[PDB]
Amino acid sequence: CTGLRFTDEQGNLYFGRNLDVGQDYGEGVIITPRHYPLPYKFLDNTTTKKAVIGMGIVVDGYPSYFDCYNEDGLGIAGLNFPHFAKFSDGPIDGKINLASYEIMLWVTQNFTHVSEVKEALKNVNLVNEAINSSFAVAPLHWIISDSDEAIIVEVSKQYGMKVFEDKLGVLTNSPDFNWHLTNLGNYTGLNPHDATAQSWNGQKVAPWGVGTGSLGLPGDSIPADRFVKAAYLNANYPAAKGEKANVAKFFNILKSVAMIKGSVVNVQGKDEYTVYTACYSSGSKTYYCNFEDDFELKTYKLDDKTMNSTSLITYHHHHHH
Amino acid sequence: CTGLRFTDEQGNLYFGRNLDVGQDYGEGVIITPRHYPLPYKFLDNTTTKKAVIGMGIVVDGYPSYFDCYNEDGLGIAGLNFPHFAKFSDGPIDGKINLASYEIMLWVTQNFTHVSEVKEALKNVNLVNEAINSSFAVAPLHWIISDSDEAIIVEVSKQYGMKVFEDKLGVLTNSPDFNWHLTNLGNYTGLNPHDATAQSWNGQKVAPWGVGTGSLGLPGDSIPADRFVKAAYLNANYPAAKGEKANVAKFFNILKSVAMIKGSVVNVQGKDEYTVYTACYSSGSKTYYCNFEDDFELKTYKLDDKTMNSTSLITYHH
Amino acid sequence: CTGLRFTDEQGNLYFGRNLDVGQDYGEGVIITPRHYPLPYKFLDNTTTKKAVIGMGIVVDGYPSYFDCYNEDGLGIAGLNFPHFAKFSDGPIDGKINLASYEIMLWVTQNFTHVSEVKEALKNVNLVNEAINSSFAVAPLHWIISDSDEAIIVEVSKQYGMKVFEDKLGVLTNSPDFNWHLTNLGNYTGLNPHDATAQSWNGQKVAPWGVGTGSLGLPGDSIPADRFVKAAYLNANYPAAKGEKANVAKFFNILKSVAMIKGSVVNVQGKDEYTVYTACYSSGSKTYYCNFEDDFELKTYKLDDKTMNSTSLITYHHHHHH
Amino acid sequence: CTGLRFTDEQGNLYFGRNLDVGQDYGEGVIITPRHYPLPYKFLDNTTTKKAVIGMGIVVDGYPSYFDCYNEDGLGIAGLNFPHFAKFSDGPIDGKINLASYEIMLWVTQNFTHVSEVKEALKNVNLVNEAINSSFAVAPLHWIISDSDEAIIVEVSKQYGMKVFEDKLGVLTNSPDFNWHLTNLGNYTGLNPHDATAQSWNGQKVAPWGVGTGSLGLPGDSIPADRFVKAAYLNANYPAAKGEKANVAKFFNILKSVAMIKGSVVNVQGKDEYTVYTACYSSGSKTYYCNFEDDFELKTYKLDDKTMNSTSLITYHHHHHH
Repeated sequence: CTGLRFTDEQGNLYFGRNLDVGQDYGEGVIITPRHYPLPYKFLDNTTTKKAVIGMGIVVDGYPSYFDCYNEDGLGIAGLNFPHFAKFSDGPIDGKINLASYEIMLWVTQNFTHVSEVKEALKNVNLVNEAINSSFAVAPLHWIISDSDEAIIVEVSKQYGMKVFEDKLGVLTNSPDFNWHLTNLGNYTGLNPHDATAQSWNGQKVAPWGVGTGSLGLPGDSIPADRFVKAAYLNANYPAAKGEKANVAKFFNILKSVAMIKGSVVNVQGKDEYTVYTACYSSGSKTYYCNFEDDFELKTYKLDDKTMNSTSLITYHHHHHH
Repeated sequence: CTGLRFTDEQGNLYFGRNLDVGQDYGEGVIITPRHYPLPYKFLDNTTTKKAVIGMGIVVDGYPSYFDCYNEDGLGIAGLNFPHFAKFSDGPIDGKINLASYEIMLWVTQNFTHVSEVKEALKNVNLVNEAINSSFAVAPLHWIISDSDEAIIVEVSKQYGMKVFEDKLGVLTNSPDFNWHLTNLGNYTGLNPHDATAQSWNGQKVAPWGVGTGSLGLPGDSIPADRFVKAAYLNANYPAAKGEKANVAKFFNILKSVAMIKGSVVNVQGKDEYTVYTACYSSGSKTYYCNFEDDFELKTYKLDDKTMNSTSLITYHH
Repeated sequence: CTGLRFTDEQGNLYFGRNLDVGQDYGEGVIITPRHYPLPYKFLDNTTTKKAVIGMGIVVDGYPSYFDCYNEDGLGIAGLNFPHFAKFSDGPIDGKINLASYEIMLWVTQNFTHVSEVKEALKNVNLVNEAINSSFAVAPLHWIISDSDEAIIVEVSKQYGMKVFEDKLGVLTNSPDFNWHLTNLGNYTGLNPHDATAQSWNGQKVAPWGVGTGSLGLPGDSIPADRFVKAAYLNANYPAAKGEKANVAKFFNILKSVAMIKGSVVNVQGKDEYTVYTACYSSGSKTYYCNFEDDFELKTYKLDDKTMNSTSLITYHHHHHH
Repeated sequence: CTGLRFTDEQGNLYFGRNLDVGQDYGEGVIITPRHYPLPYKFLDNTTTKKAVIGMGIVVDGYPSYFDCYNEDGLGIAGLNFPHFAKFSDGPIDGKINLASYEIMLWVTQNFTHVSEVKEALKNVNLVNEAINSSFAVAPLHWIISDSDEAIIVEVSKQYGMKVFEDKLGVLTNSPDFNWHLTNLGNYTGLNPHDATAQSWNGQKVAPWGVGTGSLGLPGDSIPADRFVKAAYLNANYPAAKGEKANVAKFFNILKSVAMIKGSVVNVQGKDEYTVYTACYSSGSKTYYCNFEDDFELKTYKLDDKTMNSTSLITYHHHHHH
């Protein structure tokens, strides 16, 4: 997975992710409206206060999101974090206890600013509890963003719960976020500016085409390598103006770091690849997506009809693997 | 630039390119209909016999294509080939003489199969002659493809005119095609299969996520590096079924190797990037494209109306 | 800097380092004998109880070692750890307080086994105090080894004092040791075994020469990259038999990862390069070394004459930069 | 294999190679004296015009060199060139015909300057014939150097006989020399100067250590990769003064690009590695070498006693594999 966020000069947020998986989930766009039942495994049951859009599955009427965004412009994406994610065996008294899947709606229902999320997370404990006994707990970490800032949330055996500022605007997979941030110092030799003709011991040596300054940028799908490239692209991509250009910029970056079908075969023998790329535009309350086998940009919107539905609105399910 | 071609299991061709440039050409989709006037600098002027679609600019009523495709499913893309491309100073008696820009319509107007093109090229001489005094001659090389095979055409000071089979289905920029083919042998260590946990002197070392077998795959935009990655992705992407899935596969590969705005600044100080990605589907006669600043997939079609137009038709972006 | 240790099948230790620097030190081999004055900033002054050999400089009769090894087979090398090393502003009551430079002789004078060092370090505090006001405090971390095991010692603002088992046998420079260990998982695609001929879409693609399995092994001098390469070479270098073959194996690995003069210019404008490579062989009590401008392998030995000297034995000083 | 040549400011040549192989040869230093029998397959037999030193084997009194250097300062090294090298089926009328193994002594016996070698090579034909029927024909290419210049000689099925100027001072293995020269343009992003602290989307990103400018320099043993690295190191290594410093500079570069034992296993299951590194110093008429299992720098010299011997002079044979 790769998560990405950035804004335009007007404070409009473009935020979303590639989902990179090696099996089917039947994922689809879900709109969760206001006043919808919101049970919790450890907290009091309540109802939704905000409409939410994103991609996920529905289990017994509960929308379990891979990534989702509220009508106020605050979103969250859960990305794979294997060999690292570790949640508590049971709830911890005194904490706000959430089964790990519940963080998606807890963040998007209760807050409009990442600043509020950061403060509340100081007393949150994530529990190794699945939606029901027929599912396994997904090893995930999260990127959360509004138009002002983004944070990363990781819970591990090594470090416990950590919350990091994410000025880079990106996230991938394992290992932990500080490891990846530290890794960027090893790529400071990257330069967008092309090299020029040189003399190596008197032998003329000159570029054959543009791009020579980024020698060493990795193009494989190892999470550390996609992190470096996504951070580098986001750091150097100029500001875009308008909805079309910012959505395009977003898909340009995420499609650059997509995991391409056939290029990764896991130890189980299955293809791992980017099954979808999705972008939420806070300015237009529109969720854009395309899929590995259908490149058409589909759009889904939070509006006065969808936000006030009495039922979940579910769209066509995408199948693969 | 990156050119790409592949077919499905039913013989439908998907063929197109990224255009990676550092200036605006004011390009758009041009449909050249049948019976349109077609001048030649060194041949008898004539008219088009086949309709053609693609991306380019119109210069004094001449459609100058970056890449274009005829109604019979034969196409050609011209990609930058600096420090290498060299064409004749003037026409050479006894040869079919073409100004280099004229190869685009010469190929798409006179042939339906690459086999015919390969034979006719044996007596073609490309000439260093611009469309008019107001334009420079573009240093280009070409990929030409139908549903059966693709060829690469390069004319260089170093090697003269060369025509290669292109089983890999890809082309980028300089150096020459044989140089790139030879480079692939240095990347035989790439493997789509993930690595497994290991012991380094007793220290457990294990992957943190998937993708470990492709360690060393380059992700920068140097032409040699886009060539390796595009070739590797095309070699390992399984067959796709149907128009939607094949167009998506095509765009998945080309967007992976796109040159991203802001990540390349040339020595003249300008950003170089993938301004558009375009795919021609021979089976639907449809040219798909999106642009750096508009990701929506746009479609333009050779149909009985557009193919029989009395005008050039252009669609702007 | 790159530190390296390994043993043969008879328990003989080969341990040493490349010193990679950008300024002159006039360094040379120093034998510190038994019964030599040993002052401490925060402990009772004493005398040496064990003879030590290594490379260093002499400051008012105090031998300050870059790396050193005692007559009982226990050694330590201090390697640069910039942007990370952090020692306490002053001594801490109740701790064994050592100015950071004092760890070299504290370790080699008081112990013969790493197991003892590990236990004693539980109550050690390293202080940011130079040998005198005319010297800066070097930001260092250390590898310590006997014939049974090696440890890494790092003290940082990020993590405080950490002591790691170093099964890999290597150490370089920043960042911290756990970061480098974690980085190795990103290089699991490396394989000593050569690739074979392949078909890419029907195009024959075959190796042009041997070595194809290690595609992606980095050859620059960034510390993370030398760590990966040194760890990989040591992991795959077979056992060697006898003194000459083990010393050669050692120099083969370290010279492979040397920082080559002219290839690195630091931001202060100075060339940084491997000024020397050195190996202590515990089995022969011999320190082997060569230098960037003199490749001859020189030997210096702890014996009954040198170990019982009344004076420091200082061999020729090596000037550079 | 990697070949390297450079000079000091006084016109003294340092020229030699790493021998990287996957089988035993029992190689050793051989001095071929003046007036020694010199048979040719396709030319009249003669005697040696001058003394030569280098590394090789002796076959029925014929010294067959991996690399060799005459007393007048001209040398040649034969390096593996598989999948390319192709010599003629039998001699060709009107040419100076040499079995490919005969070029080593043909060049070093008949010439002092590369300019004269190049002119003579215009009528030379290399023949696919072994020293006797018990040996295969080695698929070699050659680097030839004096103090003024170096050339590469390649005879391939792809290109026929080609002679290239070698300002870079290096040679490795396949593919052909022009391919490698062309490859260097793809590495123009390399810069000895370290990067500086940067801001990636407002996130401070700074080097952890020196060497960041050479991001992307490959460290594996694929021939193209050793060629890039060897060329880059030679291009940037400053001038050295005197015999010791220049010999050290030479060994520093070649040991940096050595093929390390255990890190390359060929498809036949055998280790490929640098069995020796050797350097001829024209100014001292001395051949320096060390070996994978004996790092001592040994010296062998062309002098009044060795150049005038009535018999071939051989030194100890080095076995491996």
